[PDB]
Amino acid sequence: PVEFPKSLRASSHSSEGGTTKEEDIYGYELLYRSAFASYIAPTGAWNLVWFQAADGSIKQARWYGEWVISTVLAPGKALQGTPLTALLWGPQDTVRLYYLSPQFELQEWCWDTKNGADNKYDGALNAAKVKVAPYSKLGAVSFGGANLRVYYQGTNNKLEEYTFGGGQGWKKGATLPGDPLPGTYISFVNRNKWDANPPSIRGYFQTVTGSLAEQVWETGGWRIGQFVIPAAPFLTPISATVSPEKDFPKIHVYWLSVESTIIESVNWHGWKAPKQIDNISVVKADISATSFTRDDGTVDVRIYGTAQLNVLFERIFRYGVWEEKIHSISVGKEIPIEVVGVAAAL
Amino acid sequence: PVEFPKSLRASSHSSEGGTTKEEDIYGYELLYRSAFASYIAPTGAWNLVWFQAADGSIKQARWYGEWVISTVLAPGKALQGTPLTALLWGPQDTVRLYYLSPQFELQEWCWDTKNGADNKYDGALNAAKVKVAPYSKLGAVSFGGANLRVYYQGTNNKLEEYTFGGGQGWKKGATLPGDPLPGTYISFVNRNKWDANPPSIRGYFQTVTGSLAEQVWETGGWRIGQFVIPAAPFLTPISATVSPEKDFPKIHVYWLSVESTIIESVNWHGWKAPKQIDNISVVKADISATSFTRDDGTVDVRIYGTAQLNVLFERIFRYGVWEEKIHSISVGKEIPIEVVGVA
Ligand SMILES: O[C@H]1[C@H](O)[C@@H](O)OC[C@H]1O
Ligand SMILES: O[C@H]1[C@H](O)[C@H](O)OC[C@H]1O
Ligand SMILES: O[C@H]1[C@H](O)[C@H](O)OC[C@H]1O
Repeated sequence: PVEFPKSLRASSHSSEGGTTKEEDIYGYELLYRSAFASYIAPTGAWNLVWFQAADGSIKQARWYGEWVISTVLAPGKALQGTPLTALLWGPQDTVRLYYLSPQFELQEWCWDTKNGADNKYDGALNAAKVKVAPYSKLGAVSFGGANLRVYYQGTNNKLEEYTFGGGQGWKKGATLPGDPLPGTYISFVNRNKWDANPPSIRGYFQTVTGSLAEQVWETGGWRIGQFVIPAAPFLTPISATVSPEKDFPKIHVYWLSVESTIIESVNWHGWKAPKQIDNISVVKADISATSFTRDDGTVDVRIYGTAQLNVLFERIFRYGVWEEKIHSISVGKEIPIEVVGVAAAL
Repeated sequence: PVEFPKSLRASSHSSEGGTTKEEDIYGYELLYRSAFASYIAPTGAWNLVWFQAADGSIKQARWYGEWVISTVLAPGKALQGTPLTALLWGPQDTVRLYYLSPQFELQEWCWDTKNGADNKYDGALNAAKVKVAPYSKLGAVSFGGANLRVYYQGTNNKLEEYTFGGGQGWKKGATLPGDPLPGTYISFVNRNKWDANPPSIRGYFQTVTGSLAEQVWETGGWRIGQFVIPAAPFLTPISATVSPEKDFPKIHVYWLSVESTIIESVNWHGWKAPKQIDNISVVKADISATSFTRDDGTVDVRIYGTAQLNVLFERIFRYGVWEEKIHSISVGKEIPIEVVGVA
């Protein structure tokens, strides 16, 4: 079997007090510790998840009653281990996926479906040849329709913005405040509606001290926000999502504990205390959260990431509860492996 | 600060019972979880270590009285996250480094220093365009001088051999027995001397059950060996090294425990029980062991890998003990970060 820390739970079917003996799945055509991007439709009708396959291609899992896997970028387009982040607007017919080339330049994949179209193409951002720090992660927001903002880490480790819109093409934007950890995970959200202008932008990242910190844009410019987590694991995955709950933006910020369990902080008429959403240890690797508002004003959340041993998980927050069933989305060939909980080195 | 599990030690200056509060180093120009290859001179006179920088270039740390960093492969030559494995013979004037291209093909870097030359070049293995499983690791041995064997994981997840020597050029070699875990770390050694022929080859890998297993080549072909670890962490790093002690090959096999501490098993007139060499948790990432036989007859070992938070460590086994203060080799810019143990 494979050994796993006895005090940790590897899966939903682990013993209550940790892992004893169980079977878990190795999906070996998913890149180990793949990046993830995701977007659930604002109606909740369908879901998009993007990830990197073992061969380096970028693939898409689409849910509409069932999951369907497709390939959107061939091997060689993306850095092996590329970060990923996605945009969706129109309200829900125009999709963008940002990634890095093998030369560490910003790249953009476009999917346009307005008026019944089905057009996938390389975006204009590719031509700007924007070199980023090789360990940079990526975030992005959209507002006022097709005003786009891409967030990345520059070679001097500051967070940086690239902008699109108003007939200007892609242009360098702001340098953001703060002292980001080199290689920090980053996640940016827009609290205002997709067609509204100005936006209300929040970004979450890890600082050089290990704390989690918040970027804020409102009219008047960028500043460091009030969200402060004084200590977090080194290079902890971070993902945030926002959707209005009872007409007020509800931010969910997720990161990993030292046990690699998922911690959630909610902003909704103030920040609430961080809370572990379940006690199952995921693989310490990129996660991706997305959310939408139901007709009744309540907010659903989905989180995607890597579960033991290497499977694409889906966690579901629906009608006010985290569902106990944690789904897995098969993306290729798999082998089952016995896992045993072990308390010491030998 | 950054949080670290309280029951684990992040460094040799951690508290005895785990991490409480300490300062550790982030070398951010080292690729996080870089692969490592290494070779110490058979005389012990100097050391070579290869690793991947954050920008994807392959760099070399050479110890000759002091550590000196250089670049051997420009950015763009190697897969981001490439495995690495090295050969040294002549006894010590001919170096080969194997890696993967961004298209998952076997590649070879060559460094020839015979007669005071300084020739660095791409090797002929590149022309074979050997496509491997994208998560393949790499091993290699040399014997009889320039007879070379490169080991990798084929697209069907079997371990495979490519061969060089006898004026034949690079040719496909054996398909090895066993059922390897997709993406397993692998490490191959030659128990016989670099100029001897035939070789006595051993390889170490992880199976689809999670066990660790051993490949054996003697005259007659490949067989699965007696080295069996029934359970190990998923995709545990593995590295082995061999050098003679009292005129008998002493194999050291290293892998990581469930606490990411380094476990050692020695073969020297039989296998000895696995032993934790120290109780400091490294980053669960590639390690590289190398060894030489000192002129006094004892066997020195060096292990390289990633220590908290992201530094290139050197662990030293010398005169029969592991030195307790574990130092790092700087490869670029660094930042110190406070680490706190959390339960
Ligand atoms: O595990 C053993 C092996 O079975 C034998 O053949 O040679 C010495 C060790 O490598
Ligand atoms: O980069 C552009 C892209 O070419 C697309 O046409 O729409 C707006 C931006 O995403
Ligand atoms: O691949 C060859 C290389 O081109 C050089 O001729 O030395 C022997 C082998 O490493």
